[PDB]
Amino acid sequence: HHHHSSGLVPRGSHMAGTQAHRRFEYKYSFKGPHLVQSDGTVPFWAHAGNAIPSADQIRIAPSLKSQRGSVWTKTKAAFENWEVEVTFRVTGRGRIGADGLAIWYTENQGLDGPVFGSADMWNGVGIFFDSFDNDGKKNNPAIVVVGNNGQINYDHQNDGATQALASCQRDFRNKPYPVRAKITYYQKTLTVMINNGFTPDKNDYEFCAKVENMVIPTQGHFGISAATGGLADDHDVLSFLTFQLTE
Ligand SMILES: [Ca+2]
Ligand SMILES: [Ca+2]
Repeated sequence: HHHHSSGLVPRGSHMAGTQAHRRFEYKYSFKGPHLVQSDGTVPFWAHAGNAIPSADQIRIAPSLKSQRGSVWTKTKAAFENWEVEVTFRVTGRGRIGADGLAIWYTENQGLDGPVFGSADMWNGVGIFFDSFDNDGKKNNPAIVVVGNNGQINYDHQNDGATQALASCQRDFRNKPYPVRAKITYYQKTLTVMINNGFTPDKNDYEFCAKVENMVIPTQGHFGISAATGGLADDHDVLSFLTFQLTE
């Protein structure tokens, strides 16, 4: 509650459609155009690995083999209820690609590791956009919600199927328009909605998965990461927009 004050008039203008229940969290957000500052950094966010930010997007992991990249908020958020809207592209030659992209709310920053570019044994929630079918069950690309409390090693080989709280099968690769994921944590419920990028309409969201009465840490960083394997897609994020929800 209470409108954001630590912002310039150009940035106010820049984020106009976002400011105009829902309170825009400027300090936990990024977008183009001019996504990046004259010194190459994304204001309020740190990047690591192979991630390279530019004016229009952050290429988290480019289409080389065995790449890892991530981007994380510099500080933790402390929101009872929240909603992130993440806009991205996963592009590659051919109908099959690897490995995928992850959106995180975790207690620490997962700068580097083996889990879509970020740290294993995390404390909080990952939403995994897993493009490659490691278990051969012919059910990728898939979106899987994986909670963790610092104890679990992510089961890469089964596509996290044995550890997933919820999941849906959606092809988010090679789409005419950017793909969008909206992730909502509200009154103990985690919801994933996907805009699959067939349409110019940015609000054409379809239900994907839900976890009722989920627990997550009271404070955490938001993050996004990706990785490639033998096959390699470009994984690009165009914007990450955070909102704090009340009542
Ligand atoms: Ca996989
Ligand atoms: Ca699979």
